[PDB]
Amino acid sequence: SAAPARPAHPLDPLSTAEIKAATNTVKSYFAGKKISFNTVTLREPARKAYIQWKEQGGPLPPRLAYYVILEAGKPGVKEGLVDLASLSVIETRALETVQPILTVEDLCSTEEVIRNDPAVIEQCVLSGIPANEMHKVYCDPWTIGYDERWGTGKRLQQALVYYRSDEDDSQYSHPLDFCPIVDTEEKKVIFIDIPNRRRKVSKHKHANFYPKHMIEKVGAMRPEAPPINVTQPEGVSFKMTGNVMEWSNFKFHIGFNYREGIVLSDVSYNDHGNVRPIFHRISLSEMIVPYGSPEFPHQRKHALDIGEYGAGYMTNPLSLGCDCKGVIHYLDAHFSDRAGDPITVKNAVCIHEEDDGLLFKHSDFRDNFATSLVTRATKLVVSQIFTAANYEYCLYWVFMQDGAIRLDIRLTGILNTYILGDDEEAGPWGTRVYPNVNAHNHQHLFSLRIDPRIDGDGNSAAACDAKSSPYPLGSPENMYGNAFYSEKTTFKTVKDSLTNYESATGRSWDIFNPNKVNPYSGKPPSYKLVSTQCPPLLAKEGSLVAKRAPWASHSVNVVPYKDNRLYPSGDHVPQWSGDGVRGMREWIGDGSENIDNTDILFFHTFGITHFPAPEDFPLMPAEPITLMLRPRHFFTENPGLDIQPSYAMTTSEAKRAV
Amino acid sequence: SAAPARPAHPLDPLSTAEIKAATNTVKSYFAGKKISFNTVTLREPARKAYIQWKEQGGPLPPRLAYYVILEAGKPGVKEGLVDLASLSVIETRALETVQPILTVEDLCSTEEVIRNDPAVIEQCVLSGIPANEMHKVYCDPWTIGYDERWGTGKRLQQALVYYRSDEDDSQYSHPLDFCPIVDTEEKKVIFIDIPNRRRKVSKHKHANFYPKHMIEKVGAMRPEAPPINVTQPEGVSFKMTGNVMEWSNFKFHIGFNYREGIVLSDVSYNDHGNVRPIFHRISLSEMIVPYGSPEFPHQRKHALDIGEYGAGYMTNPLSLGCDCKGVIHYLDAHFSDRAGDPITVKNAVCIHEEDDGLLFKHSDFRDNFATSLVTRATKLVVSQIFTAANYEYCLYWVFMQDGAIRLDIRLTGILNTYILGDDEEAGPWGTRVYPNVNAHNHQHLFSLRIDPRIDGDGNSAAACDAKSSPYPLGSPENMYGNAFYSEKTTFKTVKDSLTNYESATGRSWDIFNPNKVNPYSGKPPSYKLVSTQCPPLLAKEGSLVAKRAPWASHSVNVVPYKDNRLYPSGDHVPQWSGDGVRGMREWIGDGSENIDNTDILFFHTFGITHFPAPEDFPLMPAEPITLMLRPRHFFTENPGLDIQPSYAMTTSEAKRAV
Ligand SMILES: [Cu+2]
Ligand SMILES: [Cu+2]
Repeated sequence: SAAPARPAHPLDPLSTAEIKAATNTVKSYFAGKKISFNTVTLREPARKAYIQWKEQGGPLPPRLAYYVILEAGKPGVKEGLVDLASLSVIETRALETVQPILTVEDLCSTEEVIRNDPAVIEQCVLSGIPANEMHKVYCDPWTIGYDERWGTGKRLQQALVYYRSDEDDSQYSHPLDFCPIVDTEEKKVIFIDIPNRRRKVSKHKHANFYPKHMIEKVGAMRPEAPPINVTQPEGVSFKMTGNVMEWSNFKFHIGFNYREGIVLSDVSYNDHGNVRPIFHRISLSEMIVPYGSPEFPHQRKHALDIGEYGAGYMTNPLSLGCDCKGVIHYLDAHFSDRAGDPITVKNAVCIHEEDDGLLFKHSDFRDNFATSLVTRATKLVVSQIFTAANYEYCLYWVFMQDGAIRLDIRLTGILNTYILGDDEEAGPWGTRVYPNVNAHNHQHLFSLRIDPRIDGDGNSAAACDAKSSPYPLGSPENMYGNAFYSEKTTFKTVKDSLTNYESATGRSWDIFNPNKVNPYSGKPPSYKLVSTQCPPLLAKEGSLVAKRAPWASHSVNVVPYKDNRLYPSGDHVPQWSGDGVRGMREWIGDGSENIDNTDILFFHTFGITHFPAPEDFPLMPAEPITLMLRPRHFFTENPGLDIQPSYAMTTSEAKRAV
Repeated sequence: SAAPARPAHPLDPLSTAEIKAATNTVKSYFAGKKISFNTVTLREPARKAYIQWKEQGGPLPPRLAYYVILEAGKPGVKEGLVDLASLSVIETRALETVQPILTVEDLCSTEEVIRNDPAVIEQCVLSGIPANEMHKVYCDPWTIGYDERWGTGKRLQQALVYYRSDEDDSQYSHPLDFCPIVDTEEKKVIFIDIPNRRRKVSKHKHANFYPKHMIEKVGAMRPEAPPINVTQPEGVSFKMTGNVMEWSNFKFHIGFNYREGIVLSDVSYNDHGNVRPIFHRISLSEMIVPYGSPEFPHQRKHALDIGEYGAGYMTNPLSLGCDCKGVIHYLDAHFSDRAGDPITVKNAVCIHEEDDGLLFKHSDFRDNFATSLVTRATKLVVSQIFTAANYEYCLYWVFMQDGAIRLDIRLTGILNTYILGDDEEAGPWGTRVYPNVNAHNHQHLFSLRIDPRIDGDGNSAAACDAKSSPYPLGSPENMYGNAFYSEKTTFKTVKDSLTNYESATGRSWDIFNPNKVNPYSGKPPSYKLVSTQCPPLLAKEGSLVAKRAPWASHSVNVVPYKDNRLYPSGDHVPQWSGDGVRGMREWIGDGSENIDNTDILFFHTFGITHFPAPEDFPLMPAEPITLMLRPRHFFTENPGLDIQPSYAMTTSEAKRAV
């Protein structure tokens, strides 16, 4: 658009018209050059500018698009900003020594390259696939991640190769032994990693999971179960105005981008007319999935899924009534493809409300529980599912009627697999999940990025450790040895914040406003992070994994806010060695900057360590991960008590029923 | 009675006729004595006798009732066994130095005692309540728990006293400062603990939570939300035959008793015709809720809710339609009252199946996720809710279609509160949640009791710790420093098993059959305990809490099986000092007995540490606790793949749809 209609809300994602305006603007600025588009996305307003606009009648922030382009024959990328109202490029630079995120188009192009490459064909034949069956060879073409033979000097993928006997097979039972290295932009194989011990393609049957396969494998499918139907005959209780949600006193903006997927902003709670801010922004900002086999070339498997592929780019169009059950409001996602044209993923986000059991209950034993009050809970769910080659990550942002917010994740999909010889032991680094199939050990780690405003600006964070009293059993201070308390360590400088979950203290963390006080308890209003799926990073200090994901070696990292501190392994993740002051390493600095009562960013590392078993193959049952942020000392009483009970009978009423 | 009709199944709880036959048998044996009934319950068959009967065409185990009685003018209790087929006492003994669980009748009787006691009246008056308002004074009459002034020589309750301005008030905003001590059997106050600092009754309004109260307090209730309706128009997929459940290949017996509440037995999975045992029995066997204020008499707050009141005794009659939503199968519970007559709690257990989101999913990026399979999960839920004076514990046993079993607990109800002076500081041992109300710190700890038979008899247990390779970064064995593995420590003797959850290793525990092997992975079939809500016991070694709950000081305790090893703080819990070799302390012994490849009992300590906040008051929002037991190396592939997908499109089908 010329200029584009500006959005309803400054945090709305770029419309398809805005995306096209941005790419036309960039094409014109680079006229006479052959360029392609890697990223065209909203450059969100500065936090100050946004808050000022929202709450102080301030300036309208300009509507800006951030782009990343490649140019034929030039190394690295160029990036910059387009001002949409004037259709001009206002910032631009060349970054010749980085590589960018891999788009779906980029994942889709590698198969034709390797199928037609003579050296790859030769390895296929050595592996036992005839030269004329190349259409049966497939690959998951990961970023090379990091290989010290090339650095960032070419843009590279590593084709993890597999074989299908029929196109409807699940290929993951038949990995091949070798790994071609592909120059993404030149479209050619530059190298093939070949193991010292060769293992030829498995001769077993594929391990398949569609109904036609299972009928052959186990005799029959189970009959259809009788349905469980879920209806909202009088509609839903939430209200959307564009991307702005209001539900059970919560209000917030639902955003979305190519990289983070869902981005929740401007989150507040309406406390009987007093609208109290909670978070300025919350999202997942990066991931790392480090594998645990030391043998070459498997050190290159440590995918930073968000930075290297994108939870937006990889997001699934969710299916009419299957992925999301019940009455659903959907949002579409819009990106640019390599030619500069907008592409849409329909039904990328689903939004709906679901039963969530009991909110609270109490009954009196005195009349045999006749005196009783029970109130049911409803939750609001904002969700997407993304597919990073083999993996499926189901992400659910959950708002609850006690004022808590939960992130739930379910891992499913398929294990990454490598070939195993008939006599080869997989342990200790993997598991034989099927004949000739080694599924290597790995971790899934996530970096949750919280930009808080607990009851307003000026916040701090703290570790909370349960501790026995230091006074011994038998002392006047602790006669019976039962005394215990919560030790709160307020983080003063960045260094103080660098903390891990500790089972020995049941560690939680507070994000609080030290400028306010709860009139009952005397404590600051807070949201408490309750999170126990917090694995140590197993890779060693100084390892490639530890270097490329500096955020992952602590459960909690707290840094001063600054604009554009979104991505903790840096802006351009693929093929960075992990050497340099960028991302979280930059933001931590020398550890000395103040983080007490200021504008802060709280980054939480959480996830699981996965030791594969046969139950996970050929397709894996959902594995749950959760964390919760809970109001503590935020309210002066339970915020849900004005919700009509499902059943309520008082002591006097019970006497009147006789 | 009598001889009563035998049950459908040896593990069925005693019917009302069996309870009556038992009490008539005992009344007759003790003819001419004045006795009352504390417990009349099934004495479950020995494990060997049961398995032999079930699987080896063995002897029918005799139908037995375990009883506990008091006799007027005699200290402690008598207990024994009645053989129901012959209406006779076959075992009997006098235990003069123990006290037994408190029943609902026992709770209910105390208020009349303290309201009419001249010394209590006097303290109420000194506290600001006129002598003629005693009908407004209430108490939660806990067991004394343990007080070294009386031991077990009298049966004693401590009346935690509160004031209500109107019968419909929630009394917990108005605790009084003193604690009467009552002889349960003599029905008299024998002492009153009076604090050095007196604190008169609060003059504030009660902190109330029924709708008529909230309308006064916040102006109005929220309007009724539009409904979410759940129906199963073609019925449910599970099938009950008496107490025996079959659902999604699982089969098990649903039992129930006065103490543990729900007991799940004889749990097996049907693996395409091969019916494989998993557990012989699983239940919650004890609890402890230790409070963290060292000031006298608050050391006496550390309720062992299961052993001292009972999760069956205290269980709520459920909804119908409110506590449990949807299509429900209910079981009733039956007990004996003090006169020997059966009592019934209707709808004590609810059984139903609910949607549980996605079971699994995978799509191929190659055709933009057109090639896709999605299967929804159903869970089966077996639940109860019990109320122990102020607390509500909602217990959900959940069976899942990937073969996992979960226990989910939600804590709600009301904080236990003590009085706080106008100028008194509650911290560090509690929180001021309302004016003049101190809610003390406490933990809620639970002992899950698992009697396993993973794929048959002969089991072991182990800790599994994730560990970096011992070889350093840069070595030939760990060049890039990423290698990691699961270290499995098999417990050989009892002492080896005494282990805590460790965040540093993401500790899980395996219960496995070392006599079998998975044909793919080479590992033993196992169920893995995945449990991270595992607080350390904060009370010190040698404390009254640590002594009375020996199980609580480790996350995991594994001991040899023997008959009647149910209750880890002993058979008769109230007023035990914690000195002596009984319960878990007895079963552990000197630590040296074998627990490798034998019949074992695996006791798991889990729960939360609760630092109250005003969000919890006057009624508390549900707080979740969970643990899971997952099949690992049990199956040779994902067990749910024969369940019909909600959506499935193969690659060939996608291409044919154009
Ligand atoms: Cu995994
Ligand atoms: Cu509690």
